Amino acid sequence: RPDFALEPPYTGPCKARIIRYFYNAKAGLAQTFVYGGCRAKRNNFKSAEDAMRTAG
Amino acid sequence: IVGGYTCQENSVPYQVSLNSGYHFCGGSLINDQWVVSAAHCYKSRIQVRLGEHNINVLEGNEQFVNAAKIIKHPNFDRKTLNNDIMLIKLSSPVKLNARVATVALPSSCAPAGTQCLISGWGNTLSSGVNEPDLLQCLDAPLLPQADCEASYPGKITDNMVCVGFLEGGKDSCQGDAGGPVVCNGELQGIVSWGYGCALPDNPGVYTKVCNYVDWIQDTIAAN
Ligand SMILES: [Ca+2]
Repeated sequence: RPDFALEPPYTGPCKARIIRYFYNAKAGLAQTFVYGGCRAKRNNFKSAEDAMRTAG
Repeated sequence: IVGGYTCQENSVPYQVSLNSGYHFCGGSLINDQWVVSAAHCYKSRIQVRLGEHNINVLEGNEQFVNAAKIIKHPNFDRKTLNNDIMLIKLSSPVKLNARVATVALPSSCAPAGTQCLISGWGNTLSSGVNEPDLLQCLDAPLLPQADCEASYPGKITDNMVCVGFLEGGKDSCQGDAGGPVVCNGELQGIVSWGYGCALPDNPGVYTKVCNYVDWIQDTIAAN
């Protein structure tokens, strides 16, 4: 799988509380995290099925 | 808000919660039909919740109103966060009382050292996540522009201001964006960004509202 899938979830500098999905390399499952609202990295998805398609 | 205290019930009547299924950002009521928030808090559909204290329990003093028009600043930059300001027109006028009130737009730019009040329902921890039910408050001063620039090299524009403590421990955090920074009864800042929350040498960065008074008034009159 690509390099971004193994990278830790990035909240970013912004201060909003937006629930986004990422892929955990340790657990091997798609979990949720708090995204700040700006400067997203690639391991940041809007839906659970969009995370499973690209990363799984 | 990290290192703050629980605000006295309805002591911040201008504070609103932006909700699209859950609380995601704050905002401030400036007149009976308009709310001001941060541009990064943009969503196509937003419900504005006024008269709130406990975000998770219906108290009976709340007013739920949908957003009719959402207008971001035309010069907003998603990367640099310059011009992080947004206006929200409500679908219907709100009923103004002791629980729901407006905050005044700034008469001028407040100088460094002015004590302000920051509020929100954001994360209360610097490390970890703890989302409060009750509205949190924080008394913090406007920092000198030189100290803001020293903390964030080449990232601070003239449309930004640092509010907080250089030692850390007290700051706004995730869930507080769009929220108010009120100094002497006037809205001087909007919660925008920062590197982490409550970290030493990294105070919160806020949108300097005094540079936008004319844009706000002209947009309200035209829409
Ligand atoms: Ca409530």
